[PDB]
Amino acid sequence: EEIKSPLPVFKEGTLANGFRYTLVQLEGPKTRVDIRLIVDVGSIDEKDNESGVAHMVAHMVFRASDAFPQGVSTELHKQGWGRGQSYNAVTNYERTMYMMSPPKGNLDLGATLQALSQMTGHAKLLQSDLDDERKIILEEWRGKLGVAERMNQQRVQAIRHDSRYPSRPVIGTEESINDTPASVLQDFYQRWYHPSNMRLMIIGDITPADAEREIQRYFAALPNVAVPTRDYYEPLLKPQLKVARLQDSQSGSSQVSFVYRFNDKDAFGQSEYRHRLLTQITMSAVTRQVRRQKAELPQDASSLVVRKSDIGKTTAALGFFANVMPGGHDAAISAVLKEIERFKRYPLNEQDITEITSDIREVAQRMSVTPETREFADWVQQLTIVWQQDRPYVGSQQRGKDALEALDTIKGEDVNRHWQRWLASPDTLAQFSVPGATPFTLPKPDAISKLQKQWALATLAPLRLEEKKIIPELPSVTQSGKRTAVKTFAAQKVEQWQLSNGDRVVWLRAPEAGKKVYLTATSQAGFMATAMNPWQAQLASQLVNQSGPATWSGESLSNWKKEKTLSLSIDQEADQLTLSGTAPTEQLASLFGLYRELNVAPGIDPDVMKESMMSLARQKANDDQSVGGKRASEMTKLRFGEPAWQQPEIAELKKISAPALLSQWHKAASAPVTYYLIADMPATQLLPQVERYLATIPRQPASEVKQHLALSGKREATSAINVEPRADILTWSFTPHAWTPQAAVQVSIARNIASKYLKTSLRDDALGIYRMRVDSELEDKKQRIETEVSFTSAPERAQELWTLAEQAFSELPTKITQQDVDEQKAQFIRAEKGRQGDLTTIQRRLILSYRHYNDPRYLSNASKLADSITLESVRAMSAKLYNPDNRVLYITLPQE
Amino acid sequence: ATYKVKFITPEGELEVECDDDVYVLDAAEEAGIDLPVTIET
Amino acid sequence: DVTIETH
Ligand SMILES: [Zn+2]
Repeated sequence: EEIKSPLPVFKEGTLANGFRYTLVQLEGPKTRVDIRLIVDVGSIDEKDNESGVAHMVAHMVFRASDAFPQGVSTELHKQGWGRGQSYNAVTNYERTMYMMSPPKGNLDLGATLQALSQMTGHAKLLQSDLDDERKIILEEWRGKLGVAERMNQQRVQAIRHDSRYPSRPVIGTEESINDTPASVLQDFYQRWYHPSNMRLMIIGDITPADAEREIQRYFAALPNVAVPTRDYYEPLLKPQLKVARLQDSQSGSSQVSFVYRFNDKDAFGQSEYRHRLLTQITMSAVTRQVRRQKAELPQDASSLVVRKSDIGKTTAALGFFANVMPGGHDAAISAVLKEIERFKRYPLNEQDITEITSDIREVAQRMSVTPETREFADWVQQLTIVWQQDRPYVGSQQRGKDALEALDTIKGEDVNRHWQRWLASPDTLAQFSVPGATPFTLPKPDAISKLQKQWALATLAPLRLEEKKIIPELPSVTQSGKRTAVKTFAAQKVEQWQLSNGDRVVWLRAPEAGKKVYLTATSQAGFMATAMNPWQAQLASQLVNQSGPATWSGESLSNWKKEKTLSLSIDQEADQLTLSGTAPTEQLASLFGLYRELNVAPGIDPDVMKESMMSLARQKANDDQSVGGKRASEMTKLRFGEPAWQQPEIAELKKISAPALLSQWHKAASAPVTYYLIADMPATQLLPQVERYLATIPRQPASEVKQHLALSGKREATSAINVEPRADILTWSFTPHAWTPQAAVQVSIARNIASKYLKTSLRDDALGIYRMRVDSELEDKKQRIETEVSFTSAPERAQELWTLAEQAFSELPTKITQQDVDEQKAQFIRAEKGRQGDLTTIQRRLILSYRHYNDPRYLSNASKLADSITLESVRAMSAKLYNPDNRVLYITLPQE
Repeated sequence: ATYKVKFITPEGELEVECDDDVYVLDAAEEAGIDLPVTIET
Repeated sequence: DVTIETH
């Protein structure tokens, strides 16, 4: 919507059979319409023999119907609708929502209502259609497998314990998807899909009179049948201290939490709007304070946060969560409990409450006098949120007044009282995630309450106060170095400058830079450099990157960059160090100045370091026993023999100090740098800033870091270790080959042709291929064609896949046709011209040029690249993509 | 093939490494980041 | 969650 439309007119209605509808006429944009229907049934309503059936019905109502034996979605496809973009369904615990955006907007309204009434009142739910649809539902079930989903179920089981939700995931079970008969879906549909259990909303360019005549036409005849009464949406709250582990052997989660559960909709005889306003004020106040409380946490805990979430229609959960140093879960839960007790002892900061409520009053004041206007998609979002809750929309103008009124009856003592109610909830829960094989015994409730009593009896210091904001400033730099030499590449608009400290500038005066400067600073200081310690170097690089200069902080660094619209980022790879940044040209001194400070005055923010150590430790604990850690180790032994480096043991990790890490960083920062600078400005503007900030950094010659090169030969392994029901097939092949721009393009062209041929050659659905990837490139640093073919597939015929792809490769060089190359050449030509004037391409080719030629020639003559694409050259290169003498095969199968 | 993903949350910027054949949230969970290219939510 | 958006 380009012209925002004002607050719409709402018309509500109810047919005789109980069907409810909401008509929302916007004055624009012309023809746009959005149509949605909710059936108040979700997975929570399934019986024990109905697992996944709410969601299966949401699929099946698009198949055969009374009016459409070939399927509702079939009919829609024939009239130009696309799945997802034009029609969609979403099922959750409580409700099923059908959404329609007809291609012709409001002209298609009647066809949309005929389709929706067919879906909700006349679905056949045929066994034949279900047996066809099971393919799609099984595929969604497979894609919802993995560690994130498994941990989400761990969390639901704990935080919603004693409710219907843990046993009712929306997707259901593999057995139910495979085995549930259409008859069960029909009974579920006939139980819940009734007009008094359904509601419709139409938003946009409509005539409310016409629309509701269309609604009567398609929905009035549905028989009025009641659905069962339901009062099972909440966990059964009771006074308790429940203790749970959140556990998955592939999860790096290392975390403790303490949670209160309570009825969040009880407003205690007061305005319910005012109650939700007290909740917002309380959460903002607590969020401010609990961040300050980070200074009380011992080394085993970090990042104490408070979160509030809905866990039923009326129940909420208020949780305190903190990351844990693996092995330190006992000390961490005690620290969480101490901080909770401190919140029971002391009132919330009165200045915060004043500031928070004043901020809300300002917004509410502005809302109350501003006519509400929105774009179409925003109206749909705002209206759908309230309609899904089955509540009327209240406009932002009215809500602004409502807030001002409620704010007048809110004092600090109301906030404190609201907060203490949550902390007094008798239904409580302690949760532990402990990664990998870390020794752990689930504490008994008595052990947790023993800590609560300890802190209840202890003397606790007041809540921490807000600390003064650090306002960072770059130092004055008055030492200047000198440029000692200039080499000119006028044809490429490049100058190369030698500086007195040994650095060099490769400056490209590209008009495509506009009013910005682009910096890429490279040196040979990868973390495999011989003077360094690989894991410590990588940790130091990341900590300096996030912390900024010694006298700053992670957060003052982020604020300072934002203010100057400036970026600068450290990336230390195995073989090189790259600092990359952009600034406006008027910020050039601030970009070079920050760059210099990272080199000579690196910082380590203690909060950032503590968090980074937690992250490394929990991943180490997981990787030591996970599937992913096992695969990485076996792939390493197959391709390289031994790892180049490894993360430390956790006990060594815990000993790391800031001076040790800064020592590593200074080893990287001493390597001489080439500054690739893209800036459309005169040298007279650039050179003084170069000489002041970049020529003055101490350097010492560094050696080149040897590349990490996969070993030659044929090796294979098969590991039955997967925890999902899938096979992963990986093959690597390489051929040494000198890098030229022409050869790289030819490799790329043959790759595209090979991918399509290998995919066509493995088209058979009987093979069970879920995903398939063919990668190949002439890697320019290693100067080898590196080819990688990847499979994910059902386990049954995984052993055959690489064999079929191996045969495809041997056929490829005689199956490539003149038309294939002609298509690819024309497609390359079109891409190459879209890369003209592209700054990302220009910067990459400049840097590649210096790597191979030590000059910028690659910025010129790109129009001749396509000429190296011929039928002969592509076929001769397709024959090098796969080299049978250098082949490593790794097959991962499900565990026995 | 190594990549880096970033997530903007009401908690802060969270950065995660992610291979080609891994879903965004599986990588976060493997890394031990509690959530529910730089995306948004 | 948030009843009056501040950010
Ligand atoms: Zn589905």
